[PDB]
Amino acid sequence: PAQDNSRFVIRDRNWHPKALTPDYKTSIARSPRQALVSIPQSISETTGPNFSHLGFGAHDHDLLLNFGLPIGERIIVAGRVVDQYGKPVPNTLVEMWQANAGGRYRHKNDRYLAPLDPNFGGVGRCLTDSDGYYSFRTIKPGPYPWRNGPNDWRPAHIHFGISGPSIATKLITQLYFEGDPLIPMCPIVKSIANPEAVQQLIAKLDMNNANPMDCLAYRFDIVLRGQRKTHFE
Amino acid sequence: PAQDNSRFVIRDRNWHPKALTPDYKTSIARSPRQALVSIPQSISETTGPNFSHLGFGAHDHDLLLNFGLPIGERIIVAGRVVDQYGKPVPNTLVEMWQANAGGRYRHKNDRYLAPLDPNFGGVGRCLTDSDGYYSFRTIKPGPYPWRNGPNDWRPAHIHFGISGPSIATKLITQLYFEGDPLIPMCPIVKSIANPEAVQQLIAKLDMNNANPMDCLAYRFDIVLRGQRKTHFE
Amino acid sequence: PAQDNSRFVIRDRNWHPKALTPDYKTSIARSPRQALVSIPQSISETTGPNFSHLGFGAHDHDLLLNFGLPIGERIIVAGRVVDQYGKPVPNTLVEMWQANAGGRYRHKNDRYLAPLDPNFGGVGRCLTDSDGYYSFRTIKPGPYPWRNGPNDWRPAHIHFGISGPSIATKLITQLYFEGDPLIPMCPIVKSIANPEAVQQLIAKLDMNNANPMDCLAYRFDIVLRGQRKTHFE
Amino acid sequence: PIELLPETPSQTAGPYVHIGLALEAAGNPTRDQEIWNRLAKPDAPGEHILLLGQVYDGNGHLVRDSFLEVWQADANGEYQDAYNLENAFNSFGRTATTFDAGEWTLHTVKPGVVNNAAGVPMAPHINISLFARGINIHLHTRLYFDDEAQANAKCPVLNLIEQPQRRETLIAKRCEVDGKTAYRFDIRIQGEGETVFFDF
Amino acid sequence: PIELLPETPSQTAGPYVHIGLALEAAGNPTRDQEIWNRLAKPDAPGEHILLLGQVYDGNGHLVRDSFLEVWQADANGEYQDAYNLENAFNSFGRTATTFDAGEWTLHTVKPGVVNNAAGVPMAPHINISLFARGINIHLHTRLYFDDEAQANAKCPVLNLIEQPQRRETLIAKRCEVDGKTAYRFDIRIQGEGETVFFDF
Amino acid sequence: PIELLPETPSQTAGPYVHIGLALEAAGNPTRDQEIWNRLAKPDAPGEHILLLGQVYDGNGHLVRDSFLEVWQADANGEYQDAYNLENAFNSFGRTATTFDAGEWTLHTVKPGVVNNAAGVPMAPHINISLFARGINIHLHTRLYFDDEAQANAKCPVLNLIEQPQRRETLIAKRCEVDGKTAYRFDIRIQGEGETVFFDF
Amino acid sequence: PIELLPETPSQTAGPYVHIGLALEAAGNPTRDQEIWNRLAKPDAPGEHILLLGQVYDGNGHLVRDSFLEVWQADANGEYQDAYNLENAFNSFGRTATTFDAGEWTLHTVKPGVVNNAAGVPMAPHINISLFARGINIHLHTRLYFDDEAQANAKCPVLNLIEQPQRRETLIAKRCEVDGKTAYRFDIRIQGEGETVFFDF
Ligand SMILES: O=C(O)c1ccc(O)c(F)c1
Ligand SMILES: O=C(O)c1ccc(O)c(F)c1
Ligand SMILES: O=C(O)c1ccc(O)c(F)c1
Ligand SMILES: O=C(O)c1ccc(O)c(F)c1
Ligand SMILES: O=C(O)c1ccc(O)c(F)c1
Ligand SMILES: O=C(O)c1ccc(O)c(F)c1
Ligand SMILES: O=C(O)c1ccc(O)c(F)c1
Ligand SMILES: [Fe+3]
Ligand SMILES: [Fe+3]
Ligand SMILES: [Fe+3]
Ligand SMILES: [Fe+3]
Repeated sequence: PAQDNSRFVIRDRNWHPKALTPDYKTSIARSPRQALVSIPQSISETTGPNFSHLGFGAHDHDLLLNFGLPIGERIIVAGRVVDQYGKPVPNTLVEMWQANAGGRYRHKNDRYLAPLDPNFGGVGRCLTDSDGYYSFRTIKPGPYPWRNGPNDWRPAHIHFGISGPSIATKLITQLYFEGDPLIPMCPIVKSIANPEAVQQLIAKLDMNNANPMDCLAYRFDIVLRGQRKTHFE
Repeated sequence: PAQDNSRFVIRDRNWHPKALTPDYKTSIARSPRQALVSIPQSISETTGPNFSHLGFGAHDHDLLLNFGLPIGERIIVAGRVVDQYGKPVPNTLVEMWQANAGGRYRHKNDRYLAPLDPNFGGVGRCLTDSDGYYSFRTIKPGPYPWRNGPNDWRPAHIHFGISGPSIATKLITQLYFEGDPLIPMCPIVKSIANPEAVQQLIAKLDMNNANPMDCLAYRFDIVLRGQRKTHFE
Repeated sequence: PAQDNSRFVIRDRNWHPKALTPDYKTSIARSPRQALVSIPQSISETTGPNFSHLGFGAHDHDLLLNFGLPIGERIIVAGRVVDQYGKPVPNTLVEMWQANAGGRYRHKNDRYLAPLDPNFGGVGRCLTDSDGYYSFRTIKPGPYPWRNGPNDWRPAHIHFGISGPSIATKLITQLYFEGDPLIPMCPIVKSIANPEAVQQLIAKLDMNNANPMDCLAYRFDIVLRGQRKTHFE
Repeated sequence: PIELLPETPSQTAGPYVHIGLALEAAGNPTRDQEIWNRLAKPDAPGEHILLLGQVYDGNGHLVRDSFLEVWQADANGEYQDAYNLENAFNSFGRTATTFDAGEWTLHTVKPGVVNNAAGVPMAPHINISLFARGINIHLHTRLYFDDEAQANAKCPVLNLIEQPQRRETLIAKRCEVDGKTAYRFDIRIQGEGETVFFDF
Repeated sequence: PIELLPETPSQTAGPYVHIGLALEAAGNPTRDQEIWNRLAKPDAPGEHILLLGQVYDGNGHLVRDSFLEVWQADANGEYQDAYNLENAFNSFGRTATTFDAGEWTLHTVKPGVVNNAAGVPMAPHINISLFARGINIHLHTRLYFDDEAQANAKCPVLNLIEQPQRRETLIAKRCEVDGKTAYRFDIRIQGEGETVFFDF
Repeated sequence: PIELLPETPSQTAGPYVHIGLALEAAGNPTRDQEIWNRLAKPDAPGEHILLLGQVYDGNGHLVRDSFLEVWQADANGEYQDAYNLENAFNSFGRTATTFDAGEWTLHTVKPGVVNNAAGVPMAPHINISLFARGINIHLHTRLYFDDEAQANAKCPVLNLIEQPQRRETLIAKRCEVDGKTAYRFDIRIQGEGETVFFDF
Repeated sequence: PIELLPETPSQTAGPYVHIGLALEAAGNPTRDQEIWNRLAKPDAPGEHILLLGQVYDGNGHLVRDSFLEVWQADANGEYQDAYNLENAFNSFGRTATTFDAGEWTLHTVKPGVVNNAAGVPMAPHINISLFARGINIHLHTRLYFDDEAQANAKCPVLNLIEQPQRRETLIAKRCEVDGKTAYRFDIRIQGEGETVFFDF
């Protein structure tokens, strides 16, 4: 079984978006009114699942093959998962989901008038290698209208979920694309008060990683809470 | 018939890209080695076709219906055509063509592996209205690789053709999308030596013109040679 | 009857003051706690009254005559009503109300010790001309204390109401006067978070419009939501 | 992106809005022609009704200085924009709450059905804009009728409200006043039973 | 002071989280191996229980797009991190609320006692992480059992909550479902009876 | 100096210009009305002729993706700007080179003489604009007829060309096709025999 | 975008390249082991051939200070990277032009066929790198054999060259020298018959 041999650097709750960000209407009713109760880290908090033995399909990370070919911009989304100390996070679970080229999701609840793509599901999973590296092959998702203000559009994004070494490190986020004009207008993006924090969510065009005559590539590194050994406890 | 009543401001050939722009490989063998011969303007040059009586189909300017629905980000491409003096150019012909959401062209010669979209042709035409306004409804094309350097990619773009009031004004150009990181890297774009000139080719995201819960909109205004009356000739 | 031919640019709710702006005490209990529900524009929202046929009295817009002469600085408040596209809004209803020179209001509930003015009422109305212009003749209101903080004073101001083309454009605002040192201290002014927005409410001294040896003049232009034609709807 | 000129920022109407928009109310002499709360003259086609209500702040206290503006279709589901006191019916009106009782009143006819932009019929409704001191930017809402349950059930706008429970905040309760058909519409600005308000 | 790399900021999971993490629920085909709500195989040691609940918003309305992740020790108070579908027991699981009923379910065993960093035993509990649209950064909670009062009274964690009244919110209420031992644990995100959420 | 709004910068038509301006050629279905290479209908006044030619690059290799636009006077030396398919003759047209043969063809009538601004007659000519991948900004040329030597000898335009040798690059060589009067006009973009290109 | 460390910029080899990379040529004593022009020892498998050529500047003048590097597969279409003078065959060699005649020579074997990344066969070829004073960045080319016309016709690389005539430039001309099979391969840096140079 797991062992309590680590401590995770405390989260900076002014970096991350706050719970109540009124412009993002749903956050109104879905945010606590009481302050969070801080508690010391214990084995309960400092351990988490290891997905090394999950049986991954061969195309789990290839959205082009996992659902003919999807319509849209062929891109590789790659990067690395590190901790705050800059140490790689190997064998970690990276799960992603997104819409198709037209901003339509393959989900019951998605009523957007843009059509589904017969060859696209929009789900991917990949386990980081020994150097904390991950990669997915997909199509660049389209922006989509949503019922917030009368004319809100989510910038093109890819939903990301990362396990890390403990439940303490577990994070759900969104990757955005470099130069997209919708970014600065999105209320969800703006849930993040520090423009500097916003930058961390922008994947950069990576020409070096592209397959000439085939697909472009984007680079998105992910930093998880810093992991250190216990001391003088 | 037509009459020689106007004169057109001389073209600034340092604004426009030069014929020989070596980074754009094909320009090498397809650019003259002799200087152009300047000639005075006559009726031959100061008149052109008026497409007022061309018989336009009802969906000529609607790429979503003129070819189900295309997959890809639904956008409105709108704007105005004016001359250098700021005068609108009413009843002028604007023709556009582009690739699909995947950067695939519906053309024999297009061998790019991204698939064709069964509901997408990629051609539109619209005659500006009395205020020099034009509009198209299409999907945002995808970038696409091309045999230039070993890893050249065209930024997403829509090809444009504008008649104007005379053959002296006729112009062919390309529209680019605001924030697209590929713009600065393209050798075609870079055939234009003035950064300021390049900016004229960038369509701006226009939320004001978008149809909420339906499609976004880009504004792309075009400027043709200023037309003036002859004087003391 | 009225026709659903138009769409109005969506209001920028971060430009306008928010509902909850604590320093303005009354707003606390008079602001909703649930998010506003966004609804698509219909005929219900895109139409509104036309007051062309309202029977306006001859001195409706002249506060010096419409109630002896009032005591106070004789001024002309003129301007133009336009939309966000810069389009004049002809035949629209402009209604104003203010206090007297002493900051006293001719209203029951006004208990300020500054005396009433025998010849001053404080209400005016004017229908914009074909070019979107309006003008009033009145006296510059005085600032006045109010039970907010213990020493709060509203800058001198005129309350304005503008109908525009539809209930979607309808607006209630307040005109402040150039250089008023009380401006930056007012909690009502400050309900508006962008200083640039504040600037919009400041009437500018306009010597070009003054009547030498009679009265000064101020210029106040009003911008209503941009009106566009529906397209691809 | 493209940016148009910014809309002139809203400001509260203040406690004295009456002097400007409801002369009687202010206790001031009125002009020859005024925009008031009688949308329909007795000889107007349609079912003549009386509308009444109260406005409540977040503390459950009466807002005695509110100012309301209404917009509704005639009995045929037609919007009569040509405002004239000569008219039998005007689609536009104004009312305000008594400084005493804290109740506003409106004399109109029940509006007929109107279709949304998509051709889908909306349940009969009255478009209301609320103004008052403490309210920085006017609040938009709609009044629907309890006796149009069938129509209400299928209103595309009403159906946009996620929580069924909140839809009920928009339905006026039918009653009689002096043997006249009346509907009571109370607006709760904040808190328990907070009235749904719109953005368009 | 020393500054480390900033952690990647959290974002809402959004309404379509199902697509990536709760495949069935999305109404999409699943893969060979999925992480789901059955932590324990019927032959796993310990006291098998069925856990269930609803998630309420600040208005008291069910949250039907919630997504949850659990982490608990096995029956011997041991965290089994090597996740494998072959195992009789996995310490980690996932669940989500029905779009209809708005209820979630978990099939597990009652966790054994684990000690805190100080060597002090904590009452048996399940670590919960809640995600959903409108939730910018996941809320952390703990589920304790009403039938472990003695242990609960002395939990160093539960004891960190100032108001005893708030401790109550963390206690699952024992019941029976088809003659099976069940504990119901409802989450109130906001307001009356708001559930305690942690930071660590 | 006074500076006006700058003209939108030009860009190459690219290889797929066909799809936009030569539907047939792109091998795509055409629309009802299309502007193509038949400017004259058989019952059109004047001497009908067939123009044809190829386009060479600086290496003397055929340009198979070229696109051309023409503008000419009718037989009376008059420009017909009101483009209409019904018309017996249209002053404007479009043609492209075959991806195989690499030859363009146009069906029209020999243009009448028009005078320059100074009132001096110009030899019959056809204004041409060349587009193609590798051509950043389109090339302007004019076609002249070899059987109009006298006129050509006196053209105010052709006389603007300094070196006489270059002038000849502008003369189409009369021939016959299927017993029809044809004129061959080969454009050399660069090098030996480079065609005169104009700026106006 | 993402930027890596920029590569060290190339510079011309200069006229004295020989001192560094072609000892004998410089007219200097050589070291024990030198990388020269004999890729195959007498007992190496495959067909032993002699390669010879001249280098031409844009004026049609011999470039007498050129330096060339070759890379080719052995007779089995296998790349031998472990460089050793002990080997019977080395896939790598070096040659230069005489200051007098201006001709370079290579002693090797006809390379076997190698597949491209896509699994398609490439005609027998030798990868050449050309260096000299006046050349800022080395020129890359390929030497194909005239006696492999069938293979050549299907070379996925040769086929990337748009103009068929340019392909000819890459074909070495079989001849005999002292009754030995030889191929002549002349490089024309500029002008008429300019050799195709690649980028990869
Ligand atoms: O973060 C906030 O703004 C916040 C948090 C808790 C509260 O109870 C509150 F009213 C505001
Ligand atoms: O624009 C140039 O660089 C250019 C133009 C004509 C020439 O003959 C030339 F050598 C260069
Ligand atoms: O605008 C705000 O700050 C605001 C709006 C609604 C709420 O319920 C709230 F708590 C805050
Ligand atoms: O009390 C208020 O809210 C108040 C008083 C005076 C004003 O002019 C006003 F706008 C508001
Ligand atoms: O409605 C939401 O809250 C919502 C919609 C789409 C998203 O991509 C998202 F993250 C949130
Ligand atoms: O190869 C070219 O010249 C080329 C390719 C694609 C384009 O969109 C273009 F404009 C030119
Ligand atoms: O002549 C030359 O090109 C030359 C001479 C000396 C050098 O070092 C060199 F790099 C080039
Ligand atoms: Fe006031
Ligand atoms: Fe999303
Ligand atoms: Fe293109
Ligand atoms: Fe040197």
